Amino acid sequence: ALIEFATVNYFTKSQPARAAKIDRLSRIAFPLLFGIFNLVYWATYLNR
Amino acid sequence: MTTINTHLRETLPKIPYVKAIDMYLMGCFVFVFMALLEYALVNYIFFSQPAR
Amino acid sequence: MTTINTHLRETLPKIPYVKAIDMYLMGCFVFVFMALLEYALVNYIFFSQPARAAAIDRWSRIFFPVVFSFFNIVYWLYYV
Amino acid sequence: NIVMTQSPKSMSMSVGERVTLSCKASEYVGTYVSWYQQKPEQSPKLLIYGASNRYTGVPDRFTGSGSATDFTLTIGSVQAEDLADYHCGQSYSYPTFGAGTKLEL
Amino acid sequence: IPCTLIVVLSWVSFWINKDAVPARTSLGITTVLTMTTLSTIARKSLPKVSYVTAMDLFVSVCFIFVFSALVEYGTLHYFVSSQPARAAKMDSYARIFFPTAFCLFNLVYWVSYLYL
Amino acid sequence: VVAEDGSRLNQYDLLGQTVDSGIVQSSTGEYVVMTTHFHLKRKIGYFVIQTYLPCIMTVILSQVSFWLNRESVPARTVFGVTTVLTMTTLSISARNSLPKVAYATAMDWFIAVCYAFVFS
Ligand SMILES: CCOC(=O)c1cncn1[C@H](C)c1ccccc1
Repeated sequence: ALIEFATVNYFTKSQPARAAKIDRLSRIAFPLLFGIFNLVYWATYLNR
Repeated sequence: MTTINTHLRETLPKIPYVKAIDMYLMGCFVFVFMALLEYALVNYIFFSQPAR
Repeated sequence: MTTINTHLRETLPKIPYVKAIDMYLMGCFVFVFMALLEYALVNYIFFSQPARAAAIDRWSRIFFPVVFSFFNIVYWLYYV
Repeated sequence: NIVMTQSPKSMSMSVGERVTLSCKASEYVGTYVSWYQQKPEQSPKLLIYGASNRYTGVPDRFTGSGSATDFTLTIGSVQAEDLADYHCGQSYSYPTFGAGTKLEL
Repeated sequence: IPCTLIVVLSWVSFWINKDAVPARTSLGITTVLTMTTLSTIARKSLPKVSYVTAMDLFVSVCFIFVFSALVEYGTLHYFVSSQPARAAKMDSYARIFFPTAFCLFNLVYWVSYLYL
Repeated sequence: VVAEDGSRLNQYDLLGQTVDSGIVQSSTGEYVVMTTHFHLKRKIGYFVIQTYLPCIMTVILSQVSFWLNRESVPARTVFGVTTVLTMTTLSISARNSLPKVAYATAMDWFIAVCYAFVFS
């Protein structure tokens, strides 16, 4: 998350389209990945 | 809030269930997190419409 | 500075007199607090006089390390 | 030196009433003040040792009340033979006696 | 792991724009605070010894690196008012000089302390 | 009697002894009990430098915020929140020393007043 913010700020004021695009994409990419990781972790550790 | 919790837990033993003081700290932390989320929501829709 | 003093004091007993490392930490905290108060003074008289702020900054830049080195030498001479 | 102010300096009471003598020390003397009865032409006889403890042979009308500094001695229903000097003396330090109270009728 | 991750946390400031002062100052100084706390823990692991080990050497080098990053940003901000192109080149110079120096130090340290 | 160099009291200060004799009554009989009190007087030296100095310094640091300009919101906000966090950590740490008693000591009153000042 911090690295994504750093990239957004680096691209801001020069290519704001790419910055806004990757921010609106990271608003969906991080929570879904965390949910998938939680499901996998809990499932594979409670089955045993 | 998390500092208060970490100081408190170092005294009590490893105990599974949710004590009463843990419930109070969780409620206070929920209120704090809700205040922070409220500010984030305000900052999201600030540029578009300051009336709301 | 406060957390350094805290991490140090957890090991020593409860002694009423002031040690040597406590004197050093008190001196360092006085220097940091005077730095912060100097900034407060700059920010207070910055609107009234814009050159007094630059004067105080240019003076502090060479005044703080001097007093710190003097205090360091006096402390290390009195204790060693 | 622990000074003992014994009061009153001279008091007279008739027969059959409760009488209270007081003895106040200067420093701490914890239950270590004795009460002696000195009849005329006689040597003092210990009445109340400790703070409130009757010596063997003392009637039940003499009784003491102790504290850290102030002490009292009560004689309920004095008789005709209870007329003497009454000296309090501490022993927590080197013993120093009080001035004594003359009992008259 | 936490020490090197704190160091790269400090390096992240080299990409944030030079106009945002509070962000970079907070980065640097909070990184220094976490670094000294972690050094305290690492040294608290083993008993009180008056010599220099190989772990506190590592944490001291990390502390020095964070100190260097903070003072580098300080000089950058001071020179921006005097000559901007100087600081503009200094930023991209540090972006290459810092990770290279860290990797060289890590290689030397690990080789020297593993094959000994 | 007390030896001359016989005092390992780091924090307290022995004033003097005070002996006494008494007679207690138990479930088995009536016993003689020799009582001895040692009058102690705590030294405030450590608590000053470890609680009263940081509390006063925090209060001063917090009241410094008034001399800043009104057009500087982040600085004054940082002043306030950091002073509150420091006061909270101090109120938690200082209480840790004493046994868990159910009344309020004097140091607790000082800490409460300093917290009220920072919040104000
Ligand atoms: C004016 C001096 O300030 C302070 O002593 C002070 C206030 N908060 C913290 N400190 C320093 C760290 C300290 C506290 C206690 C012992 C030694 C050093």
